[PDB]
Amino acid sequence: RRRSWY
Amino acid sequence: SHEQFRAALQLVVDPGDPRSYLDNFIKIGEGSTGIVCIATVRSSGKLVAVKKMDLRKQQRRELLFNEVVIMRDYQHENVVEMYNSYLVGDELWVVMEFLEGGALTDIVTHTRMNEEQIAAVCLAVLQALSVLHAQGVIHRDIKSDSILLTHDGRVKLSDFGVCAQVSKEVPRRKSLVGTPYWMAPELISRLPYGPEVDIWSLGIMVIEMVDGEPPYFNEPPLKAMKMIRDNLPPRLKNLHKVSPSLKGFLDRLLVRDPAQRATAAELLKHPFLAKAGPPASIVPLMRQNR
Repeated sequence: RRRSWY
Repeated sequence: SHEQFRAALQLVVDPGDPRSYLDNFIKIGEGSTGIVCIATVRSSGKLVAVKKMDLRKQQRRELLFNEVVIMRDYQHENVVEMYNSYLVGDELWVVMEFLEGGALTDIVTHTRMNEEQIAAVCLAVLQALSVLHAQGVIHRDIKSDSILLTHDGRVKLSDFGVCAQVSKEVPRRKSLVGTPYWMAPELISRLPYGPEVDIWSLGIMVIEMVDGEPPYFNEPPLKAMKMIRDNLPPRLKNLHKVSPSLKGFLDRLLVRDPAQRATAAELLKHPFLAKAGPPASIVPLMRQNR
């Protein structure tokens, strides 16, 4: 998965 | 509360609605903060890009200010220029430069890059970072998806929505931010950290550029982080496929101890960048030329 935390 | 936050952005964004001078919005992408559209400047016929971010959909809405800080304060040959920002309903819109060559991701997942091309990418990224780092800005989401290309192969850093600033009063950041496979070990360990995290993240992107994928990509995000945090630095799946100039370069980047990792500014002097070709060398890699 290429999705980012913030 | 949401209304409260709308009111705050309004004080900070440009007045009006860019729908009044743009036609033909066409969605071309997503990131984590929202969507990206192409639009047509009615009067010129030129293409610009438009980042739309729904306020109601952010984990941390206050990071949306990062977009304004950068526009206002850090603009540079290897950073995507932002032109103007607006509040349109419940959305923040950033009208910015359109990188018509797309993301590095599409290249890395469909062709092989030679070391001339790899080195040109790194050189361009490091020029961006050495300047940003010099002013206390840490991007915190370096990966191929954040690297965008012009039609003629110029390389620009993008997507600042989760960046932070350090300085003498705030020498370190602490927040858990980024994309799992790319996160530095000390940031997964919840240690305070500085610009060193972009350098590690860039190493992972070097491995993307070589293997097509970051390491432990076949593991779910949480297992990957544990292994990033607990294990020896991740290895190239194909070491016989990088010159020892590339292997040496990477060994300065994937360093566990953040105090021993090279900085952007040192890395600009690394012999491996001597191989960097002109932007024109990147051009054949794009979907429209393959």
